[PDB]
Amino acid sequence: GMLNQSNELNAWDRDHFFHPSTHMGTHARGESPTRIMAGGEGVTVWDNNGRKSIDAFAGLYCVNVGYGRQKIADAIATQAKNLAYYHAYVGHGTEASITLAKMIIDRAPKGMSRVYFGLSGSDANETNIKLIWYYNNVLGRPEKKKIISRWRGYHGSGVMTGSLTGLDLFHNAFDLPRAPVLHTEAPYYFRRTDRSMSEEQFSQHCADKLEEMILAEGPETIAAFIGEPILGTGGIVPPPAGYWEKIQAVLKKYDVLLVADEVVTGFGRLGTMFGSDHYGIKPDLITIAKGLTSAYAPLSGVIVADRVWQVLVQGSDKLGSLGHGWTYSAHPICVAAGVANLELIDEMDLVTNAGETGAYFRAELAKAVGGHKNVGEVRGDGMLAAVEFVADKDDRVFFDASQKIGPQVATALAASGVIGRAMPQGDILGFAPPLCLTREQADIVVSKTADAVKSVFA
Amino acid sequence: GMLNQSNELNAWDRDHFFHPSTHMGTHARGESPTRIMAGGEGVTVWDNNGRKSIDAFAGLYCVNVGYGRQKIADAIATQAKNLAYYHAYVGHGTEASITLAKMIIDRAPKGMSRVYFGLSGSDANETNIKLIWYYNNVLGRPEKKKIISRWRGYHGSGVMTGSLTGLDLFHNAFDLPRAPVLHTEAPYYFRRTDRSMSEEQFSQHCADKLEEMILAEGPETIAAFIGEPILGTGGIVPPPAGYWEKIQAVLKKYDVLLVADEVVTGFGRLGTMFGSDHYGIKPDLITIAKGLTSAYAPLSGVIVADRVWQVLVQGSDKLGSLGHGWTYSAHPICVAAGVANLELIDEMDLVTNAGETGAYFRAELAKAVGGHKNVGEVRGDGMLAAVEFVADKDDRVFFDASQKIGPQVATALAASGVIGRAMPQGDILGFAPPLCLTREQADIVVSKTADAVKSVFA
Repeated sequence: GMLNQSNELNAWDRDHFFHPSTHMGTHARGESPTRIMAGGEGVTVWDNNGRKSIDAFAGLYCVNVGYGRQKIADAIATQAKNLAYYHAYVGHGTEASITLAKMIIDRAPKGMSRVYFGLSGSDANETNIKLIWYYNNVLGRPEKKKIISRWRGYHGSGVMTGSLTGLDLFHNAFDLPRAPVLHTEAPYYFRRTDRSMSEEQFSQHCADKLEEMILAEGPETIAAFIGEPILGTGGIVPPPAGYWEKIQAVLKKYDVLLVADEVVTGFGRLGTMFGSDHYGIKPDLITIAKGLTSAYAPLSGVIVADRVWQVLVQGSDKLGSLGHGWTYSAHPICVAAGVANLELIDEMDLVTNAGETGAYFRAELAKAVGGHKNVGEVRGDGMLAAVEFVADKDDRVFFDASQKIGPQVATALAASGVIGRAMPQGDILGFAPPLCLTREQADIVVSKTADAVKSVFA
Repeated sequence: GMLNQSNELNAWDRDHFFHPSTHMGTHARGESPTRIMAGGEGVTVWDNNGRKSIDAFAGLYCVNVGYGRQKIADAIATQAKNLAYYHAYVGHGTEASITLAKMIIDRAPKGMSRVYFGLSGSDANETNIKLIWYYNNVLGRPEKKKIISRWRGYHGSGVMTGSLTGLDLFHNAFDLPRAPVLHTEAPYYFRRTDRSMSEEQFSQHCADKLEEMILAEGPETIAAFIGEPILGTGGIVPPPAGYWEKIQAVLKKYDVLLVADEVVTGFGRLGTMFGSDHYGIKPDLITIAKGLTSAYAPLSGVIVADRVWQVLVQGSDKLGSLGHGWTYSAHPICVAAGVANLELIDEMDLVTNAGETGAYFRAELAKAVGGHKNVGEVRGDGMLAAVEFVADKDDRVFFDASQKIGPQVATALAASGVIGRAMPQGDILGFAPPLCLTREQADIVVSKTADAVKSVFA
């Protein structure tokens, strides 16, 4: 390469590195390509050959302030030098973790009061499950334990959290989903069975199907419902009109807890600080990760509504100290990154930019490719957008999955210097740019996307 | 305090910080104390009041090179500046992650070939479960899925990983353990039912009970057995003579995979680089975390034996790209810390020191308190030690748990400037000092421990 130190990186990578979300065989045998990333600034990343790309996916919906922000790197460095680690067990902490909990609560919807820290969105949803079950056992409701998720939801990659996930990739050959997880309708207007339904009618159909599930299972057995405000990995799918209002009316009716999974939406991505506030969701638990630190250091959170919190306190008074902890819960360099990141989001006015430049980006994408014969839909909200491809628009005929149309378009786009993502379980090109994206950078992404679409379909 | 910036830290902590392994109510209401940690060097830590302590528990068995090692802090800082984050999905990586995978394999038992990175020991055991089930589905053995753990084992704090854990604190009110986890005998000679058994006879009894379980359940249904080489959180309990030899003979007989959970033992703690090598364990999967980075940044690993790996590759050739990933898998600042840490372990000759000064420490502790009327046992191996208290030694009468004798001794010790841990589910004072501990520092820990024992029991 140009920037590598070792001359052995390909051999070591292929011989010893078991990558997430990679084909083990093609990688090991040298059949699939690899990319060793070296640097970045703003919206630009580069590899160890020095090849540059505009990263219109911000890593994985996570490098929200953009790359190379030395304020956050310096915050990490300072904490790493002073005290990289001590535990947060039995009332131990650092100034950074205590300060961050306060900052998160200030930004969260009113009525939120406590934050429990982890390392990944998956562990935060794991914590949620334990809390939901603990809460119901404390209340003397041992049967109230089932958790309703949704098809195409993404909630993590563990055993229980992969069960919550509603995408087959995270289930097949892993013996998931496991009880007591259930899945209701995908909140996905474009793929509705009855095309005569308006958005609000489809939202009511989803609410009605949730109600039927709750009643069939026994409401006394349903503990919680989990949803992303807008689907991330399940296709960059904003909720249809009326959805959150109607779903919440059903949940309230049967005393079902609401978990808003804000791993993608937390801290500004939609042009509002929280996605729950953006869509009028009043949750009991909020999952956070990714944009909490702009991925500068790993960190997750569970934000707990005060009414749930008070029950947890009653539980501790009967049962004692909580049987839940991660060694690296509240890890000092990670919470330090979170403090710096949240200040930087405000200083750079990125919540405003995400909404305003996000709207511009989405409008421009619609103009550029929405008219194409093989573009079924351009959709999104804030700084999230997707282009979904179809074989026939009038009759909504999808391409056979074997054709890999989504991947073809993402590959063409990448070759032209722009990173977007071919989403799973469809032909969908997704975008989640850093929240600092300028209009001029948006224009480049849109132009190259039109070139990539034209190329694949001509 | 002396070192705090904000004058609001107590209020914020109690009002907003949901700590791991803490009583929610006492913490919230201001009834239990808190400690805000500020700094450290070597074996000494201090809080934001400037109060110093010798940390004879190295955080949580994890600050292995000791505190304030600027080599590792600088490595983190450099990576954070250059590229704090990019994903490792679809064959993406960094020089740091690729280099670390190679370094881990070099140090691991021969026959190990791949490493999958995570953030916590709990997520590494989660990955293990998914791999075990995937492996058996690929082999056409859909019924071969049960996982045998052990009472008093510690394997993490999730739903599935808390199920693997064999300590009640991680089960009660959380509806654990869940199928298909089973628990066999605690590998705990001091508490054997039949006191006439020698260590080797007790080891054979444990092997026989494992065999009976396997046969009762149906060997065709048992996928794996998981164990720490020496129990950490379950009481600092070395395996009895013959244990690992006899257990492995049973597992081999029924084609059961062996997972060595080395979250505590990995990277030198026993005076050997791996605990598996220390006790003659030949595992199929190795869990690592804690000492992998000396906790300077969060990081976990699953080390995969090449024979298991080859089956996984056959699976990818049939099923495609792996449906498993954490956003922060192979997080660049975390793998950078791991590279620096492993070099520092060698440079400071800490594997040697852990064995040699660990043996000295343990001998000195035995001389100082082993003769006390209320000390049932002083035990340990390498740089791990424990003192277990009893009400009557001859008749092995334990104190009532309500008396909190273990906590009393740990509290007295702390008041004298030394941090050890009152272990769960017993009266046991545990030690896991940094691997750089000197003989002179050992002497201080031993002396203060004798003072603390004498004080509680007089």
